[PDB]
Amino acid sequence: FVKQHLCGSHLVEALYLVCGERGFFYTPE
Amino acid sequence: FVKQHLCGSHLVEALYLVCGERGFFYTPE
Amino acid sequence: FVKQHLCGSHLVEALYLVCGERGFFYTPE
Amino acid sequence: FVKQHLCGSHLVEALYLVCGERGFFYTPE
Amino acid sequence: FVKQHLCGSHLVEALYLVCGERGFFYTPE
Amino acid sequence: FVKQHLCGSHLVEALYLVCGERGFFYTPE
Amino acid sequence: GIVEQCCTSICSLYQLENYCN
Amino acid sequence: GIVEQCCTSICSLYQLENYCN
Amino acid sequence: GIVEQCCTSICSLYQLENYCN
Amino acid sequence: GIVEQCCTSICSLYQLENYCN
Amino acid sequence: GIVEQCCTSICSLYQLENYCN
Amino acid sequence: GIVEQCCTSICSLYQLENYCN
Ligand SMILES: [Zn+2]
Ligand SMILES: [Zn+2]
Repeated sequence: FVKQHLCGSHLVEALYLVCGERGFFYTPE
Repeated sequence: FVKQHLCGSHLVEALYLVCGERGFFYTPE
Repeated sequence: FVKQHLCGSHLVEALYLVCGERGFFYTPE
Repeated sequence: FVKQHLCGSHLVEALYLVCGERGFFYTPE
Repeated sequence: FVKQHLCGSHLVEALYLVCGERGFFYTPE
Repeated sequence: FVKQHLCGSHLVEALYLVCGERGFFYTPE
Repeated sequence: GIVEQCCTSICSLYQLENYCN
Repeated sequence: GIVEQCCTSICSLYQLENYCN
Repeated sequence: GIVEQCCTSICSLYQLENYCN
Repeated sequence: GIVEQCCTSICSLYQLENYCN
Repeated sequence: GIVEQCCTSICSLYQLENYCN
Repeated sequence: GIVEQCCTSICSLYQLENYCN
């Protein structure tokens, strides 16, 4: 796939596309 | 704050708006 | 809630989450 | 320009694309 | 309509609003 | 990668995430 | 109103301009 | 869970705070 | 106003409530 | 086509790659 | 092309019509 | 971590799989 440059809400949308209703964790450090 | 139906991508976008740098967990069903 | 840094369309999405089908005004100066 | 069903978040995103710095009012129902 | 400043995914959302289920081509150079 | 229903705006956003600078074609129905 | 015109019915970006300031 | 509370039922941004770290 | 504030500074969701119909 | 494969049916990001240039 | 124009400059919705199928 | 990486550098969709439940 292309590599990603994802900031802010755009990374949460990408995690929804990768994980969907499996669920995921959004975990800034 | 209005109560509304928030689902799928729009629900995790809402979690990003309310939690931000705190992070969140999206663990449906 | 976390404070917000919202530019462009991201603030209209946040106003939809806060107001929903109550409606809202998007009013740049 | 295609005619399509635009609802909820997607309808106010469309209002942002067409009105931008003019602003808009979203006053449903 | 207002002129547009659209980067990344925001231009694909604008092409969906202009073309919808007609379909479109997203064609970076 | 989860399999999920991707439709309309969300489907072309997904095409943008996977194809990016390659471009894509969205030619439904 | 705007929901009947653009959500339950269909509209294009021209009818949207009606709700610009 | 969160789908029943906010998607099939309705919730506001206050109930969302329940799923913040 | 709020549109400028939230983009050049920070704003709160409690401020956006003021723009509801 | 892509609607039957990914919207009415389900698909993952691998089938999406089929519609990349 | 249009992808670059709209991001480094400005573009119009009338230009994007050219990319419809 | 991943949130910072994807915004200041680049990240891959294979890395995001690690954050699924
Ligand atoms: Zn949607
Ligand atoms: Zn953005």
